[PDB]
Amino acid sequence: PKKRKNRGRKKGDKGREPYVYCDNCGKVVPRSKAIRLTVPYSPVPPDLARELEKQGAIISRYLVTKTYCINCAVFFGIIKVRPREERKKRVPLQQ
Amino acid sequence: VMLDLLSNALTAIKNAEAMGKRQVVIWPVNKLIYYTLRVLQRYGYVGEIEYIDDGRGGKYVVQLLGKINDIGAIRPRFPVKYREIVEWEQKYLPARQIGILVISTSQGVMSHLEAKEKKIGGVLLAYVY
Amino acid sequence: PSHGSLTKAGKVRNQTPKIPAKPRKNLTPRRRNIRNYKRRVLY
Amino acid sequence: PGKKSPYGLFAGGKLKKKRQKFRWNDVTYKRRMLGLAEKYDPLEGAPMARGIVLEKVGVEARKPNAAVRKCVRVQLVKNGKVVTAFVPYDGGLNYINEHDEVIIERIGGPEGKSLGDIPGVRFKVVKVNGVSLWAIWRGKKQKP
RNA sequence: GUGGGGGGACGAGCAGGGGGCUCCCAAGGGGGGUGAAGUCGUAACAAGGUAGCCGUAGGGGAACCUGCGGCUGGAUCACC
RNA sequence: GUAGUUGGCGGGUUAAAGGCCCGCCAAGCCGAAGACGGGUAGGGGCGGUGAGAGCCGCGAGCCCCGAGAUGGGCACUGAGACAAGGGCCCAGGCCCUACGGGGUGCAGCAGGCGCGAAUACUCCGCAAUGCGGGCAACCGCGACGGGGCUACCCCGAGUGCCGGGCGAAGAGCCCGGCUUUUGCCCGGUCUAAAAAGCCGGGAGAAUAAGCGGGGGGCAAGUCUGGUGUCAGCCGCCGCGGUAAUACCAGCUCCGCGAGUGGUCGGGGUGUUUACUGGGCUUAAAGCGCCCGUAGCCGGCCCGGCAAGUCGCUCCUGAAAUCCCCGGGCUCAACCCGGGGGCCGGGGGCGAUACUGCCGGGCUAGGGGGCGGGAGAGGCCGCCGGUACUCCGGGGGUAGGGGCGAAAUCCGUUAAUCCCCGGAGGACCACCAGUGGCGAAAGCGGGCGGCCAGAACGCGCCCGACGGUGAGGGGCGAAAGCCGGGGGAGCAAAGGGGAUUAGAUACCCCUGUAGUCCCGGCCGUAAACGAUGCGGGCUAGCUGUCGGUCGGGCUUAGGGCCCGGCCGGUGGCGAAGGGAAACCGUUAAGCCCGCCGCCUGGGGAGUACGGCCGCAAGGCUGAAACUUAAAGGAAUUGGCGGGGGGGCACCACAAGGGGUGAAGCUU
Ligand SMILES: [Mg+2]
Ligand SMILES: [Mg+2]
Ligand SMILES: [Mg+2]
Ligand SMILES: [Mg+2]
Ligand SMILES: [Mg+2]
Ligand SMILES: [Mg+2]
Ligand SMILES: [Mg+2]
Ligand SMILES: [Mg+2]
Ligand SMILES: [Mg+2]
Ligand SMILES: [Mg+2]
Ligand SMILES: [Mg+2]
Ligand SMILES: [Mg+2]
Ligand SMILES: [Mg+2]
Ligand SMILES: [Mg+2]
Ligand SMILES: [Mg+2]
Ligand SMILES: [Mg+2]
Ligand SMILES: [Mg+2]
Ligand SMILES: [Mg+2]
Ligand SMILES: [Mg+2]
Ligand SMILES: [Mg+2]
Ligand SMILES: [Mg+2]
Ligand SMILES: [Mg+2]
Ligand SMILES: [Mg+2]
Ligand SMILES: [Mg+2]
Ligand SMILES: [Mg+2]
Ligand SMILES: [Mg+2]
Ligand SMILES: [Mg+2]
Ligand SMILES: [Mg+2]
Ligand SMILES: [Mg+2]
Ligand SMILES: [Mg+2]
Ligand SMILES: [Mg+2]
Ligand SMILES: [Mg+2]
Ligand SMILES: [Mg+2]
Ligand SMILES: [Mg+2]
Ligand SMILES: [Mg+2]
Ligand SMILES: [Mg+2]
Ligand SMILES: [Mg+2]
Ligand SMILES: [Mg+2]
Ligand SMILES: [Zn+2]
Repeated sequence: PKKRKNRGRKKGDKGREPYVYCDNCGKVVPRSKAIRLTVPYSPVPPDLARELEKQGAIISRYLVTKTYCINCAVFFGIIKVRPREERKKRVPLQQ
Repeated sequence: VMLDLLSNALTAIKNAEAMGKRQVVIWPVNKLIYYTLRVLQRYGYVGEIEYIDDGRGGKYVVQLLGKINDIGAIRPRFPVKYREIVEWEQKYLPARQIGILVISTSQGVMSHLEAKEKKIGGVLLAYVY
Repeated sequence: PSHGSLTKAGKVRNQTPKIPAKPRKNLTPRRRNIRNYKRRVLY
Repeated sequence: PGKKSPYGLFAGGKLKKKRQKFRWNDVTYKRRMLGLAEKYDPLEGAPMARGIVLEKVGVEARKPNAAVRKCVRVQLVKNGKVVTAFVPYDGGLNYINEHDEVIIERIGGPEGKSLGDIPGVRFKVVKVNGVSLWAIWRGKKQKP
């Protein structure tokens, strides 16, 4: 049976996708079907009491987006296996 | 590409009647559409047939009465002889007393009942019930 | 496989005891339905 | 996916050609038209045939059942082909000998193929030396 | 009426090829497929324990493995 | 494909036209609307089956036409033959013979052998029906008629009836009364004569029932004996391995009955061939995509014809067969009389609604345009962006790299790391989206040039120019092939380090084709929306892209928001549809067209053949044989080296005591 009307990748009215490479992997997928979670990121986490407002310590915080496949995304808890009724509910992937 | 206007018009009535609509617009149109709708109105399957004048052939607006259980055009336009109309009668109609066929005979378009009284056959057009 | 063989061909047919049966003649078609009418429709 | 296809009033010839094209998809029609029944059947289109018994051979019933159905190997007189023929009835194989003419006939079953638990046998013996095997088995006659 | 030589159309038959159409027999092999479970692994089904499958190429006792491109019939209908 | 082949002209021959044949001239004739080749078959009336459409040929027997007389040819006579019981020659048999010769071929009626599963009397009459001959009378006829044999088709009957007892209400036995269809004998009639029939007479219940079945389908036994997964049954399902309703038997019952069974073939079965009337997302089934020839299907109005079409009538469509009605055999089967049909062909007269053709006119489908915008659409040229690898130099020592952990490996001729420069090939991060473009494949940096295709706006132009499209053509990922260039990273094959029972795998180091460019070939893919193309109709709500119009704002912008239309692209969901998942204005709904494909599984995308290719291979594509399921969707559970929650000293954590070792009891 055709699970998912989407086919698993929101491709659109085209024939082919450019595809990317999976971090921690390389099994990967096209541009759709690839998880692209973004996390805030910053070196030296909560040392801002003893750093930053101590000496000068101009600290930086770089938004980083990570790309994964279905294997890695399920492996790192970014993706669960939802029930059938819950498959159609659009929830953000905790950033 | 639009090929047969009579089948297009007859299916519009079937579609609009099944939604319980009061009227239906028909376009494009020919004399065969009009002469068929006159036979329909003569048997109480159709209300008033108003005509509109555009540059593109013209339109008919037909008031439906909920009197149609099914309708459609017989394709292809089969020739039929007078002695054969009984056989075609039981093909498209339920019961011996219910429903009519629309025949295009040399004297004009008439119901299959009026063709049987005249003792002539012709080219089959449609069925109503 | 199966423990059969061609050497046991018809083994059971010669093993049943031979009980003689009575002679019997069957009824004609008219007499049959007379019998069935008397035994089913009647008591 | 719509409007079966050649539906015109003057589409009679084309419609008949299209329907004749797909008759060959029917295995029954293709076999009858190509003369396949009378080219590979050992009986050669006949309902029965004569033959000479060569060796009493036993085939085993299929897996769920357990038995040794006792058949015989026959060579058809009219063809010379060798077929395995099932000898029915309890003790019916005992009325068979070697080098005796037997009338060979189809065993029934679906489509003229083998019967229920007997694998790969299409024929059964009906006559032995010009007398029916059921007659011998019932005692109504005796083998000559 | 004829008897010879010959020319003609029709044309058997016997000699030969030439082609197919068919059909048998043939030392040996070639890819197969059925039994009943004998051997070696465990490839498929669960994330089948290296997600699976399609085409192609190479490789290997064997199932199969690897490279490339594709698909989800995926274990995801879901980023900010 | 054809080469006397296709035609023309002049001749010959014929009873007669003709490439029928001949002399000359030309290149024509047939073909995908299927030539040619192969296979099969005598054609029709008709017959079987089905409620019908239809399917099949039992299209044997009877009637009409054809051809043949052992195979192949050629002539005599005759009105007519190139002649089944006439002729001649060759081939191939056989027969008699006095050896010099001479006959003969049963596909005539009987009959024999042979083959095969499979088959009648070497009988009677020219009386009926006809024919040849005769003025006639009449003669002849294996045509024909009659019977024989034969489970040939159809029809009507018997194998007792009435009452009673035993028996069971059954069968059967016995008793009392009745009848004689029928069997037997006789007479008349019939018949060419017999036979049978019919009429009449005699004795007499007296002379006469089988075939297949009882587990379900499917009517009939959980009665009994025997066997014990053996033997046997079984169209399918399925039984039998000790208590068999399925086997062998007894008893009993069931179906039909002078029949009843077995194997075949056809039809129904079967909407599994689908015109009526199937299906193709997932069950088998949409060609990877497109251009188009034949074909099929095609807008509106006006006038003409009357081809199709419709109505009437006529000449016909042999008889038999079929349907209805009447009559005659005792009814029946059957025979006779009459009407209809036997699906069609042609004639005449009428109608012109639709189709067809001809003519005139339109703009709604289509094409061609103009305007401002949109777009990773294509080809070509130039440039850039980081990143990477390598090379040269400077700083600085001794590690780096990699892993689950290591090792291989790189490094003390200075590495990894940092800085200054150079070279090179590939890619175009974020923005960026069920966003865009394209027929599909596919296309993602900027500028430019040459092209293409669309959408929107339009009182622009033509005037049906259209749809689909067998065959035919073109484009068509990756891998791969041919020849050249290039080669950073990656990486089939291979080399090594590990792991392992093994490890020719999974990991690591390394590594060559290949990946990239050019010219050509291949022509395949889960080439997928597993959903062919064109058109119309059928609630809506919501996101977004392009154009446009109206209203409100303006980073006064090609900008933003609200609403309408057109065109795309997602989600939910009317009606409706579906086996269900689900589709639902982007249909898998209601319709109109055309093309492709499917008809249980395996054998098998295999074999043979053909075509294509440098090759790999590709396209097209069976059958024998084997089999009773394979298969779709969904439900309950079970299970998982999937996820989540709860719980327990027959779990753990924190503890306490132990057992496991010695001797001994058990
Ligand atoms: Mg694709
Ligand atoms: Mg079977
Ligand atoms: Mg495994
Ligand atoms: Mg390998
Ligand atoms: Mg390697
Ligand atoms: Mg002449
Ligand atoms: Mg000629
Ligand atoms: Mg005869
Ligand atoms: Mg001859
Ligand atoms: Mg002769
Ligand atoms: Mg002969
Ligand atoms: Mg006579
Ligand atoms: Mg009878
Ligand atoms: Mg009693
Ligand atoms: Mg007599
Ligand atoms: Mg019996
Ligand atoms: Mg019994
Ligand atoms: Mg029953
Ligand atoms: Mg039974
Ligand atoms: Mg079907
Ligand atoms: Mg497609
Ligand atoms: Mg194909
Ligand atoms: Mg086209
Ligand atoms: Mg006419
Ligand atoms: Mg009559
Ligand atoms: Mg007739
Ligand atoms: Mg084509
Ligand atoms: Mg390539
Ligand atoms: Mg490497
Ligand atoms: Mg290299
Ligand atoms: Mg497909
Ligand atoms: Mg469906
Ligand atoms: Mg929906
Ligand atoms: Mg194929
Ligand atoms: Mg081949
Ligand atoms: Mg469950
Ligand atoms: Mg503890
Ligand atoms: Mg101890
Ligand atoms: Zn990954």
